[PDB]
Amino acid sequence: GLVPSHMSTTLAIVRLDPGLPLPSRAHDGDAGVDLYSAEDVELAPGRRALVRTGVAVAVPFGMVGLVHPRSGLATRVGLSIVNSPGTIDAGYRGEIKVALINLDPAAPIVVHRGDRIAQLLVQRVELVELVEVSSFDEAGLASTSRGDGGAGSSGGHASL
Amino acid sequence: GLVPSHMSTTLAIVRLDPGLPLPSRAHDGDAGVDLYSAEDVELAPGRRALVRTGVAVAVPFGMVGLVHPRSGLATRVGLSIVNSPGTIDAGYRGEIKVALINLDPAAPIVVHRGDRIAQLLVQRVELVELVEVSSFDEAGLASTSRGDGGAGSSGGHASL
Amino acid sequence: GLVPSHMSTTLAIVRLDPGLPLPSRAHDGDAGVDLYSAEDVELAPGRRALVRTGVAVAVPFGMVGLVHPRSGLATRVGLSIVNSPGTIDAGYRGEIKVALINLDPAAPIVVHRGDRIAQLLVQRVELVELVEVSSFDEAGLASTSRGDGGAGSSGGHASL
Ligand SMILES: O=c1ccn([C@H]2C[C@H](O)[C@@H](COP(=O)(O)NP(=O)(O)OP(=O)(O)O)O2)c(=O)[nH]1
Ligand SMILES: O=c1ccn([C@H]2C[C@H](O)[C@@H](COP(=O)(O)NP(=O)(O)OP(=O)(O)O)O2)c(=O)[nH]1
Ligand SMILES: O=c1ccn([C@H]2C[C@H](O)[C@@H](COP(=O)(O)NP(=O)(O)OP(=O)(O)O)O2)c(=O)[nH]1
Ligand SMILES: [Mg+2]
Ligand SMILES: [Mg+2]
Ligand SMILES: [Mg+2]
Repeated sequence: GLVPSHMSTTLAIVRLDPGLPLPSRAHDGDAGVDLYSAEDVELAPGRRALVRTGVAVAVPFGMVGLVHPRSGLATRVGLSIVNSPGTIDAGYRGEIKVALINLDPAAPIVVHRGDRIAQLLVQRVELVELVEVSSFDEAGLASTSRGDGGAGSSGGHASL
Repeated sequence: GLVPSHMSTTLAIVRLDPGLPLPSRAHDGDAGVDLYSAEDVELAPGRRALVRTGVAVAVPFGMVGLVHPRSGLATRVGLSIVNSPGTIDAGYRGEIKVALINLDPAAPIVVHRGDRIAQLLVQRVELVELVEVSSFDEAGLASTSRGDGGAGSSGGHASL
Repeated sequence: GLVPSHMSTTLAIVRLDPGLPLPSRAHDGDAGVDLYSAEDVELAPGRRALVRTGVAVAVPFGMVGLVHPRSGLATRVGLSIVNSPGTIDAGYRGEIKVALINLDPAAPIVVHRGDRIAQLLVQRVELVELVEVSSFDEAGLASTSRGDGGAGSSGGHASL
């Protein structure tokens, strides 16, 4: 019960499905807590599903919850998340749902209730105030090394 | 006009396409502002497109802009973003472009100019200074619970 | 050698493959350092591979490493990362591996050893303490504008 971690943050969670464990970090230091599937789902190759996790959270104002795929499933069976990283807003009070998708070309993926199918990170976010300018120069911003370079401008692959 | 939010950050934006609304948060607290498509795009199943948003921003030095898919489109029509999360560097002064892709196997996705097709988050990032070491032990780092465990090492699915 | 950047963070790195350059930022201010492939890989359409980068890092406790696709490859050849954003935990001391996938329907992607195939960001993360509540109301949280709205509730596309 002693906070060693004084400024570590408290995430209210409702287990909409009390049958599932509370999400937890696999190892100390891990960035996310793993989310369970509340249901059994089979995804044929290329199919997607919106899977309930059985939890609702209250991400603090000034923060964001981020739903990330797990790496093992991604490589072993081609499981991904369509909208990755899923963006859980501070005001959301609904059930977190995971948009799983099977990116394997031939093997279906079976998800069982109680499987760990994603991980939830919480991070700060900047709640930005847009300042519309006619040009960056007019806003007095110094030019930058990057400039308008994008889309592979730095090279690093034959196709770029 | 009164800043209630004293340390909230200001994002210079140029509407390269003045016909589109400024990106905005759907709800108070939302992590991102939605980006519009400046153009009409149809994506057949499996096709991708680099779609202009009509905006350029100046992400502050020490921050990153992150282009995330919207969840509704992801589930309803299989819209995703190839390079999600798109990484907008602080020095970039070009147009934000969104690499949309249709991950549905059969139904095309029609995007109209003025549709909200992604969301932009701004977060701090650590501008890391690499310190090359011959080993972590030699750097005097304590071993960790995780160690070299990865790629599903904690289990949580039959395939792992 | 003078720190202009006083509070900028130090990332221990082991070049497991000393033949590859240390990851670097393409431009000042860039959010990530580019990761190299340590190996030659060809991905037929729809195939994925777990590619070694030749590096191990020690992400600081209270932080996360994030493996993001590069935008140029994503658009030019449909390269993506299955588990994007890859989540490198602070305790991980193994090799960073990148789950590349070819989302192009017809053209294979050839990766050569020494190509820059992803970028690594480091960010703070909140190591959340879950507080289970029976309801948010019972936790005394004010209702929110968003409520349980999700999954396209704000509209912005014909399909929503
Ligand atoms: O979704 C995105 C991602 C990047 N961008 C722009 C801004 C970013 O600063 C720039 C480079 O992004 P990446 O580093 O992710 N791509 P890549 O490494 O291919 O390009 P470069 O070689 O220019 O760094 O491309 C977009 O417009 N949309
Ligand atoms: O892109 C990635 C993602 C993860 N990793 C390594 C470092 C990370 O700490 C570790 C576990 O990542 P995930 O938690 O995302 N995967 P999973 O939950 O399957 O593995 P584990 O059960 O070990 O947590 O795998 C990579 O090398 N590359
Ligand atoms: O992976 C996700 C992403 C979002 N969500 C919920 C919480 C988030 O606050 C809400 C809206 O997320 P998006 O803004 O990414 N989606 P979209 O813009 O389609 O919905 P809305 O129009 O409600 O903002 O949907 C999930 O349950 N899982
Ligand atoms: Mg894990
Ligand atoms: Mg939204
Ligand atoms: Mg780059």
